[PDB]
Amino acid sequence: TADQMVSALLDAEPPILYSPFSEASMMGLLTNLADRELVHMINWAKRVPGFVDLTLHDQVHLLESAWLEILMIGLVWRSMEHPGKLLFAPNLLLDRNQGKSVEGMVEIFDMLLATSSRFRMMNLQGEEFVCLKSIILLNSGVYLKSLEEKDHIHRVLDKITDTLIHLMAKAGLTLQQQHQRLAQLLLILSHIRHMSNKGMEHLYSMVVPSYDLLLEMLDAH
Amino acid sequence: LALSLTADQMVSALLDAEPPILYSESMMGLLTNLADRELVHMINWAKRVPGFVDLTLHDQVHLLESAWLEILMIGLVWRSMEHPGKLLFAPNLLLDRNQGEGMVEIFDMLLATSSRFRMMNLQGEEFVCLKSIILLNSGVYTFKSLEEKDHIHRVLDKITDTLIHLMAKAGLTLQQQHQRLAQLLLILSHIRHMSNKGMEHLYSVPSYDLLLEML
Ligand SMILES: O=C(c1ccccc1)N1[C@H](c2ccc(OCCN3CCCCC3)cc2)c2ccc(O)cc2CC12CC2
Ligand SMILES: O=C(c1ccccc1)N1[C@H](c2ccc(OCCN3CCCCC3)cc2)c2ccc(O)cc2CC12CC2
Repeated sequence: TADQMVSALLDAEPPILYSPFSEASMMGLLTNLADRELVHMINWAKRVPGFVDLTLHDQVHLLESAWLEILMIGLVWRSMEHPGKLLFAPNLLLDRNQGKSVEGMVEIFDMLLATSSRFRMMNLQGEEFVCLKSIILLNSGVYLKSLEEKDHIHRVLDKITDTLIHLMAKAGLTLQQQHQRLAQLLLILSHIRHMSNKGMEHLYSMVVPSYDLLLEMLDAH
Repeated sequence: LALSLTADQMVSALLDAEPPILYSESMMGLLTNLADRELVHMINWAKRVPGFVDLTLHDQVHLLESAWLEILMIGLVWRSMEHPGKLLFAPNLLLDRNQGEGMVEIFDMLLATSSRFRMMNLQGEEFVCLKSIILLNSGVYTFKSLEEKDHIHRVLDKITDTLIHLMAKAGLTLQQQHQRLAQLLLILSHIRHMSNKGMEHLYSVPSYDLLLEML
């Protein structure tokens, strides 16, 4: 049910990781941190309900599409209550002037600040965050076995929608406010997809976990 | 002022605002020429979206800069819906996957979005609602300024109520309503992905002044 869905997602949540400050080592610090987050992200995805029911190959493809989005929404969430700053790590808090070093970095940095500000204006809750995060993992790459795979992903996404509505109903929101907030939340995902693509372009101008690399982390013994 | 229309009145204003289907006049000169001609009718459609002209001209242009490729794509996806395996760019330009460097990637994504619309039985009054959400939402995060974004979010909220009212009219349960709403808005995230990849593939853009003058 929605309550067991929330609890599983709240319990599957990964930990917050840590990184004279040097501007030149910034991209080094940020790369090392994201490489370590990827490991815990693999563990988190395996505990999202319905994810491991999928074949190993579609699990990789799903993670291949969403990994940057997921890193970004977690960054936006960690930065939600520090206006104007991104909290990459508790010991790595940056403002937009520190992003001016790399070319094309401050544009993505401003889009992440607008999203964190948008979460603030919405007063996003942690139970809603883990729901959106899980939706990113299942929806970003979903567009005979593949018919069965896709129908299962959409059934799980259906359960998460009902979970979102249930948290909104438990919060006392009206039925009209429930539809409106759900729409407001899922519309932010289009912008997160947008940032991930701009960030993907920015990473190639200097990088992506390979299929063979993601499969090793997913395929356990 | 425009936030006073009923859900039925909102549907009718969007249905009456739909642009015409244009015709094609080297396969890529025709796609560019087609897209340039569709852009003018898109501006006139955007002006008839309830609440759009209530924004300043500066913010109207910014919304159109962000959403124009998405709106052309969802319109193409809508036209190709009844044509499996092919995209209907124009009634005299019906292309297949084999007619498509970097083009078959985007072509496949459009074909998959069209097929997703088909098995969802996307309706016309639902489609016109999804197109107005793209126009208002695609640029609201990259902008008095706060009054404008409050207005955009108010109108976006009315379309949500409009979409839910259409699903309720059709006999869907409340649970089926939330699930269909979520399903449709999750496809917008993919259209945005195609527009991004399309923009990179085109780079491999209408100016502010041009959009302003067509307005
Ligand atoms: O610096 C930036 C940034 C911020 C603002 C504007 C432009 C860029 N980023 C950081 C990052 C760094 C490298 C990386 O790719 C590394 C290669 N690759 C090699 C092995 C496989 C996986 C990684 C991905 C993300 C990072 C770190 C932690 C975090 O929580 C989130 C992010 C987000 C982000 C994308 C926005
Ligand atoms: O060909 C393609 C295509 C299709 C499949 C795979 C790859 C590419 N496209 C066509 C197009 C062409 C040029 C253009 O940009 C032209 C510059 N021009 C643009 C504004 C003003 C000045 C610059 C935009 C869109 C087009 C036409 C009509 C339509 O309904 C939809 C589309 C869709 C689309 C993006 C997918």
